[PDB]
Amino acid sequence: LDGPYQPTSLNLPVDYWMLIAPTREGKVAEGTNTTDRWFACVLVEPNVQNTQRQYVLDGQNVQLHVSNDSSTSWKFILFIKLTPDGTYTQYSTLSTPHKLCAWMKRDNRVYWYQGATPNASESYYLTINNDNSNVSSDAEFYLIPQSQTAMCTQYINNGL
Ligand SMILES: CC(=O)N[C@H]1[C@@H](O[C@H]2[C@@H](O)[C@@H](CO)O[C@H](O)[C@@H]2O[C@@H]2O[C@@H](C)[C@@H](O)[C@@H](O)[C@@H]2O)O[C@H](CO)[C@H](O)[C@@H]1O
Repeated sequence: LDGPYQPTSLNLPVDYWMLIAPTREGKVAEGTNTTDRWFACVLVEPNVQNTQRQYVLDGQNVQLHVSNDSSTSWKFILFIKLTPDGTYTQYSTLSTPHKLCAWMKRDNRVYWYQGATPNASESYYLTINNDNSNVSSDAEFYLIPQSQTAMCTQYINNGL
């Protein structure tokens, strides 16, 4: 567990989980290959009835629909658009009272933990084909090597 790192932008090295620790509901982080994937994760607090919320994604205000029917778990939602003028679309969610999410660049992909703790797992990915894909995090984060995926899984499901 290398960190915390302060919010920043980076060419996230391949084969590291970026375990992100946001402070509260809102945008958490964005990333892109600049070609055909612009992705973002947002965090929704417990007890949110279906609604639109405004996020600044790719520099622009976007109204996205969110909900969280848990009274204890936060919900991370992973949104992806495929072109600059496209639509950010929900692909995956992670429900967790421990407030942590993680993604990793590996195998020409970005892997992402999804499901509901305490058996969330790294079962979603998108294809990026760009090992220099850039990530900008508004939150503190940690780096965990892929060799220690089992530990990242432990932290996702139980906190630090
Ligand atoms: C958004 C993105 O980059 N998608 C890739 C991705 O899509 C896969 C992947 O998300 C896995 C994760 O478990 O789930 C599916 O296999 C998904 O496949 C895509 O979506 C489904 C609904 C089908 O329409 C399928 O034909 C489609 O490929 O990886 C694939 C390669 O496996 C592509 O690279 C997508 O663009």
